[PDB]
Amino acid sequence: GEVVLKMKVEGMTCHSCTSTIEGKIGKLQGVQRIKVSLDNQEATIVYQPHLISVEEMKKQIEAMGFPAFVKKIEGR
Ligand SMILES: [Cu+]
Repeated sequence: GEVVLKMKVEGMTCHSCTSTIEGKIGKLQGVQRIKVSLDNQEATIVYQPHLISVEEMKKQIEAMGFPAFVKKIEGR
């Protein structure tokens, strides 16, 4: 099975930033599911620990401008 990463995000309080990241991340060869929230300012990224990595996720996310605190590995 895949692995869930939970990253707290700041500032992302609209559907645009979140959707944009959802698309961009969705594009990457190795992600399986993604759940970027805004309300509770937190981003779920669900990827396969082989194809892509935390750093790809964050580096690509942070690169947009949105700082993110990737620190939960609650896979199932
Ligand atoms: Cu936004």
